[PDB]
Formats: sequence, C-alpha cells, structure tokens
Amino acid sequence: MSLQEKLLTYYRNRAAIPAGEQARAKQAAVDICAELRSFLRAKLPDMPLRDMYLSGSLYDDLQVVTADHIQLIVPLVLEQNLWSCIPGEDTIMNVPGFFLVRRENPEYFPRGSSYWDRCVVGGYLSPKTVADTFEKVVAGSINWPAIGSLLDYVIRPAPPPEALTLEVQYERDKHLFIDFLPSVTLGDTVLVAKPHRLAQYDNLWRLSLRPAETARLRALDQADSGCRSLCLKILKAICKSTPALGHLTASQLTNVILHLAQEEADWSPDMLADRFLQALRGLISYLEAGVLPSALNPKVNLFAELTPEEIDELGYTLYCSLSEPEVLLQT
Repeated sequence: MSLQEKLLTYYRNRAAIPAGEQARAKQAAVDICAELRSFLRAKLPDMPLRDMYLSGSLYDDLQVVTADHIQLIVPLVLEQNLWSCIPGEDTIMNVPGFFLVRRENPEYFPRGSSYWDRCVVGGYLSPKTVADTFEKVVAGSINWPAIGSLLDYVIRPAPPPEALTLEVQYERDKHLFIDFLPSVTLGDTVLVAKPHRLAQYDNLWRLSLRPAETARLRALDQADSGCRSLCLKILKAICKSTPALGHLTASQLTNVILHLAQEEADWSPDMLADRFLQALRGLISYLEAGVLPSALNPKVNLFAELTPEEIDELGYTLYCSLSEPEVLLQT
C-alpha cells in the first residue's frame, strides 16, 4: 500500500470534515456570532469596541487549519494618543514577541481620560484585567441556553480558566469550540490577550500571528495547487488523536510547515509522503534545539511556552515514529 496511500486514506477517514458538515459548522459560528453582537449591542457601550468578527469567514473551513478553535476577535478601540506598546525584547523582563502596553501622557490627560484606565495596573494595560472585565460578561452574565433555544443548539462555556471558550453542538453527532479573544491594534502592530502561560507572573500581550500565518499558507498553495495545507491538516489530526503529542499547537505545526516550504519548492501531490517525514524530522530537530522560531518573526520562539517535560515526551514519541510512521495513523 505505501505511506502516501495510507496518509491520503487517513486524511479522508479521520482528518477531513465533510463539505456538508463544514457548511453547517460555519452557519452555526456565523449565527452564534450574530447573536452575541445582539447581546453586546444591548448590554454596552461603556466598553469601546468595534463589532465582533469571526476569522476567516472568507474561507469555508474557517481557518480551523492553523486553527485550534474558531477565533472570534473582539477589537478594543484605543486612543492612539494615550497608548504606546513596548516590545518584550526591550524589557524589563525579556520575552519576544509579546508586548507591554504603556499608558502615555498623564503629563496632559490625567486618569479617567480613557475607559482603559480602569484596566491599568502599574502604568501598563493588562491583558488579564481586560480579559477578566470581559470574562464577567461570559460565564455567566449571559442568559445562555435562551440563545441555545432560539437557534437549536447547546451553548455552554467551558469551565475556567477557559471561560472565554464556548462549546456548541451544532448537530447531534457533532460539537465545536469558539474562542473569544480580545484584540488591540496600536499602529502597524496587533495584539491579543491570550495569556502567556507563566507570564512572569502574570503577564504581557501577545503578538497576533495566526492571520499572517494562515495567509502565507493559503497563498503558497494557491501558487502551485500544492499540498502544504493537506500535509498540515494531517499532522494536526495525528496530534489531536495521539495523547503524547497533544502538547503541540496549531501554531507550532503551522510553523514547521512554513519553514519546510522555505526549504523545499516541490509540494506536488505525489510529494506528500516525503514532506510528511521531513516535518517529523523538522519537529525532532526543533525539539532537540528547544526552539521553533516563528517563520514570520524569527526572534519569537514558539516552543518557549512548552514545559521541558512536554518537550521530553514529544521528542521520544517522534523519535519512535520515524521507522514506522504508520503507527501515528492508528491512534
């Protein structure tokens, strides 16, 4: 049979979402998203935000390759007057590519001049505070299954520390997750409050990379009708199924593939199996080294959040795969 054929087989059987189901999944998210606006259009203002949006509603599949959960961005509006963002590199700590947001010009515009002065601690805008002030609309200031009833789904938020995340069964067989993620844009630079992990103590703002990451990927495979996304989807599925490998994230996997695209031109369909093995060796190499640089921002190490016991486990599992990759398909 061969790896190629087995990989394709695993794709269709374990990894891929049927066109129909996918559409219905998109519908759910788009509907949930609509109604959450209707909840905040009533509740607010006070908090200054643009409309919530779902990334990337332009693609059907919705970027659930690159991935984790469907992402519901909530853009916080800030005065470009009153706020500068300081790179994590130039701290006061030392943590690329996270950023501190510094309250500027008390020198001019005293406290109370912004809504966002109520989420400052120590001269700096605080993703955790911001996330919290937020999380106490979610789990559960919402009249939750009243919107469940309206649309014929089950909508319940995961219990903390993911009160931001939501579970929705869209059909009876299947279920689906939606992340709320607060975002601020200060000039060129866009940031999200996905907390760091340790964060020292608590904590900095995270540079958003998923949308750029998914755009390169979309584009490369457009260029040459190549098999980069397919190869990624399969690694993602294997990692979702194989408990040892669960510690690996969408972003990590995505960046392994992007580095491999930098190194290899070919990605014709018949190259799947080789590129697949190379991703495994790439992973092993990045894990040995303890660093996976972001393809888009080489100073950022995506493996910096992994605990060393995780790295340990992953490396061993991958090391053992290499001679019989077939075993990864039967988890």
